[PDB]
Amino acid sequence: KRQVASGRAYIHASYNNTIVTITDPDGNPITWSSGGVIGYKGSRKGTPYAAQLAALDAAKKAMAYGMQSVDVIVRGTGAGREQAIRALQASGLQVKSIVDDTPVPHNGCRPKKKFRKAS
Amino acid sequence: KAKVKATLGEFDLRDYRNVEVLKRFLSETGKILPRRRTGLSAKEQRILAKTIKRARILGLLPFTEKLVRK
Amino acid sequence: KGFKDYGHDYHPAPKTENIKGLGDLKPGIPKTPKQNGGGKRKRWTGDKGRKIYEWDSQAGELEGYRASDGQHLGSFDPKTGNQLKGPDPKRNIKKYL
Amino acid sequence: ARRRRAEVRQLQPDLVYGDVLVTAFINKIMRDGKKNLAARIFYDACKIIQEKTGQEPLKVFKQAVENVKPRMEVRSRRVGGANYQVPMEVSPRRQQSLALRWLVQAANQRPERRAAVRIAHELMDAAEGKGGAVKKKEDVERMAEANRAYAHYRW
RNA sequence: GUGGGAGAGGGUGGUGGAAUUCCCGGAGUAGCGGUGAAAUGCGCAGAUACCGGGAGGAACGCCGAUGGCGAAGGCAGCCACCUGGUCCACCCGUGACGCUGAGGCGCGAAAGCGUGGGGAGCAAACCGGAUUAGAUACCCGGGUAGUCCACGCCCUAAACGAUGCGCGCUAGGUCUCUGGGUCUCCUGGGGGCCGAAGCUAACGCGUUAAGCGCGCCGCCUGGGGAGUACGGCCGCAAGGC
RNA sequence: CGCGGGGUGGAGCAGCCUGGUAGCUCGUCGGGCUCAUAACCCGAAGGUCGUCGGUUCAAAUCCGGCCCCCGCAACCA
RNA sequence: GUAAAAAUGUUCAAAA
Ligand SMILES: [Mg+2]
Ligand SMILES: [Mg+2]
Ligand SMILES: [Mg+2]
Ligand SMILES: [Mg+2]
Ligand SMILES: [Mg+2]
Ligand SMILES: [Mg+2]
Ligand SMILES: [Mg+2]
Ligand SMILES: [Mg+2]
Ligand SMILES: [Mg+2]
Ligand SMILES: [Mg+2]
Ligand SMILES: [Mg+2]
Ligand SMILES: [Mg+2]
Ligand SMILES: [Mg+2]
Ligand SMILES: [Mg+2]
Ligand SMILES: [Mg+2]
Ligand SMILES: [Mg+2]
Ligand SMILES: [Mg+2]
Ligand SMILES: [Mg+2]
Ligand SMILES: [Mg+2]
Ligand SMILES: [Mg+2]
Ligand SMILES: [Mg+2]
Ligand SMILES: [Mg+2]
Ligand SMILES: [Mg+2]
Ligand SMILES: [Mg+2]
Ligand SMILES: [Mg+2]
Ligand SMILES: [Mg+2]
Ligand SMILES: [Mg+2]
Ligand SMILES: [Mg+2]
Ligand SMILES: [Mg+2]
Ligand SMILES: [Mg+2]
Ligand SMILES: [Mg+2]
Ligand SMILES: [Mg+2]
Ligand SMILES: [Mg+2]
Ligand SMILES: [Mg+2]
Ligand SMILES: [Mg+2]
Ligand SMILES: [Mg+2]
Ligand SMILES: [Mg+2]
Ligand SMILES: [Mg+2]
Ligand SMILES: [Mg+2]
Ligand SMILES: [Mg+2]
Ligand SMILES: [Mg+2]
Ligand SMILES: [Mg+2]
Ligand SMILES: [Mg+2]
Ligand SMILES: [Mg+2]
Ligand SMILES: [Mg+2]
Ligand SMILES: [Mg+2]
Ligand SMILES: [Mg+2]
Ligand SMILES: [Mg+2]
Ligand SMILES: [Mg+2]
Ligand SMILES: [Mg+2]
Ligand SMILES: [Mg+2]
Ligand SMILES: [Mg+2]
Ligand SMILES: [Mg+2]
Ligand SMILES: [Mg+2]
Ligand SMILES: [Mg+2]
Ligand SMILES: [Mg+2]
Ligand SMILES: [Mg+2]
Ligand SMILES: [Mg+2]
Ligand SMILES: [Mg+2]
Ligand SMILES: [Mg+2]
Ligand SMILES: [Mg+2]
Ligand SMILES: [Mg+2]
Ligand SMILES: [Mg+2]
Ligand SMILES: [Mg+2]
Ligand SMILES: [Mg+2]
Ligand SMILES: [Mg+2]
Ligand SMILES: [Mg+2]
Ligand SMILES: [Mg+2]
Repeated sequence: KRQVASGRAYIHASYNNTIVTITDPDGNPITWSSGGVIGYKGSRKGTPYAAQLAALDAAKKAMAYGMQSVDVIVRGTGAGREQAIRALQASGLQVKSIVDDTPVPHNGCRPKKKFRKAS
Repeated sequence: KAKVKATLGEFDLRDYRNVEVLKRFLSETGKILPRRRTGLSAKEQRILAKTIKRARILGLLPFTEKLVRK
Repeated sequence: KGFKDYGHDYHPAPKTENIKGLGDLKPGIPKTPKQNGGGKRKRWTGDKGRKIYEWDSQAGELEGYRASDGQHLGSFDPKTGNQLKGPDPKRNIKKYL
Repeated sequence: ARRRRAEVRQLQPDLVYGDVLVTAFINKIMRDGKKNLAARIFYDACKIIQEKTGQEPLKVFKQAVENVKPRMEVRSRRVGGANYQVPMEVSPRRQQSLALRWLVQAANQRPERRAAVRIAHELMDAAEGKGGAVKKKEDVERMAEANRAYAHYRW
């Protein structure tokens, strides 16, 4: 319900889908979007094109609250991650900074099987 | 490229307190770098890490921060 | 009805003239190997004579393939001339004739 | 084919308007190797053009063809599983070939009677940007974009 | 004996951050999830994504390796304590005290068993969704023993280098870990590749032998039946010999 | 039997929260097209909105008679 | 480090 100049935008792209959520100087959401939000569904969400429209529709909404300079944090290896960053920069928003903070266990709890496959 | 071992004189690689001295072996995200980029030997790279870790425990050396700009 | 065995695990070819199942029975070669039979069954192209019979020894029965395509046409009792089956879609004898 | 890039056969320019683009159209109009009745009808149509259309029955042809050119088309592509029909750009001479074909078919699909009248009317409409083979182009393009997501499948 | 060396060797105690899940709080809205594509599933009772706080368990990313250690199984964040084996230098001590080893004794992955505790993630069994002719599977969504700790059993394995241990002798070349030193190299222990002579059925082995010899243990004698039956022994049982 | 919530494409079925908007999947038809099948993909028939009536340039909307199926406190000699 | 999905059927000799 506020309107901040500088903000933040998160990228989450799992091989199944890509979600982008725009926050503020603290990380408290302003709006978001992703594959399904756009109009796509199912497999056609992990798709890069999907990611594109998303990041756009994402910031496209952010405009309402007046967003301009916003860092960027990426999480994933999505078969459609770049388009997110791109579509962002190429928007009425200035990609004030791009960082990659994809979580990663320092070898902790056993993973599933589709992943444990590495041993 | 620039070998880490080079850029420094006679240092006590078992000095778990010399920030920069050690601070200059952690890739760009904290990853304790390989000999292929530090240039130490077997017995060195070893005693190095052992000490590099010690420093990480004391808030001196980081654990990881993911380099900026991607 | 059924088999009539004693110490033998296979039915012997009853040679003809006893086989009153079909007309004109007419003897023939020994061409098409046994189901690991030591050889080659007894055939009797026979009524028409554009028709062939090879013998089921385990079975007790002789089975009819056509003269032309060479397609299993039945199994019938040597005793009567009443068939015992359906035509098996899955075997051909004319590669042995 | 497997060896080389085939052979881009060349056309013998029109013998009344002269042009390697007005000739191909006469190939399609042609049935059973009758280059005769082919060309013939093409002009009988141009005549009807003049009739009402006080415009050059040469640009009314160039324009039409232009309005019916598939910018991008959707071509199938079996993937690691089910099959997907990928959207791609149509070769320049591929756009022509098709642009023409549909015109011919879209022509015979009309309720007219004299093949000339048909090949005539269609070309008018096709030039106006709203005909039968036109719908086809407006449509074949709709396919693309619709499957725009499968863009990362360009071969 | 003396003086030093390297190491994930073993046991006890303690400690760090990454991450997963659950709870709490804030912000925010129409989907998330998942596959070959889906569906079941979760979500307007506000999930996914993000931020902050807390609990709890398990494993230790980069270093890290054709790497090291141990008799084997097997061993990996960091820290201290208790403790084993081993390598080099010095030629100082004893003076054949050595090798092997039926039986016996100890150890012995994972799974499994008992008593008690712990339980985040994963996951036999089990329930769903898809696939299929079927699908008591593969793939997906759930999910309990178990995995984790203590004490006591179990005692098997492709427990594999499929190569018993010890001593001597028979070209080197190359790279690697660790020592000693009169540091383009000499010298000792160990880990690899290519390879003399030689052995070999060939494949390949070759100073780490499957080479050349001696000492001692173990085992083989056609495939199947069968590692079964019976007897005996051990085990809570499953089972093991 | 009394309040008072809605009927819509054959069916599932949003607007009425502040009056011009004929919404979409599945299903039906052709196609795209695949191994069959299937998600998908594009065009498309498929709603006088029960209707006598007030309201307006335009009424499904402001709203009256209750026509009917669901909900339906309770009552029932 | 990752091609979804597709089961199954037949049986002899020639050279010196
Ligand atoms: Mg997906
Ligand atoms: Mg280390
Ligand atoms: Mg057989
Ligand atoms: Mg140690
Ligand atoms: Mg401990
Ligand atoms: Mg510990
Ligand atoms: Mg945590
Ligand atoms: Mg749970
Ligand atoms: Mg909450
Ligand atoms: Mg539900
Ligand atoms: Mg609601
Ligand atoms: Mg609500
Ligand atoms: Mg954080
Ligand atoms: Mg948190
Ligand atoms: Mg050994
Ligand atoms: Mg091993
Ligand atoms: Mg020690
Ligand atoms: Mg020691
Ligand atoms: Mg010396
Ligand atoms: Mg001495
Ligand atoms: Mg001496
Ligand atoms: Mg001496
Ligand atoms: Mg003395
Ligand atoms: Mg003496
Ligand atoms: Mg003496
Ligand atoms: Mg014991
Ligand atoms: Mg054990
Ligand atoms: Mg265990
Ligand atoms: Mg237990
Ligand atoms: Mg019990
Ligand atoms: Mg228990
Ligand atoms: Mg639990
Ligand atoms: Mg519990
Ligand atoms: Mg699970
Ligand atoms: Mg399947
Ligand atoms: Mg199947
Ligand atoms: Mg099947
Ligand atoms: Mg199958
Ligand atoms: Mg599962
Ligand atoms: Mg599971
Ligand atoms: Mg059980
Ligand atoms: Mg049990
Ligand atoms: Mg237990
Ligand atoms: Mg044994
Ligand atoms: Mg021995
Ligand atoms: Mg040295
Ligand atoms: Mg050596
Ligand atoms: Mg060596
Ligand atoms: Mg030789
Ligand atoms: Mg030799
Ligand atoms: Mg060799
Ligand atoms: Mg050697
Ligand atoms: Mg050697
Ligand atoms: Mg070796
Ligand atoms: Mg024995
Ligand atoms: Mg025997
Ligand atoms: Mg025997
Ligand atoms: Mg056994
Ligand atoms: Mg017994
Ligand atoms: Mg007993
Ligand atoms: Mg028990
Ligand atoms: Mg027994
Ligand atoms: Mg698959
Ligand atoms: Mg099948
Ligand atoms: Mg079968
Ligand atoms: Mg069968
Ligand atoms: Mg066979
Ligand atoms: Mg001779």
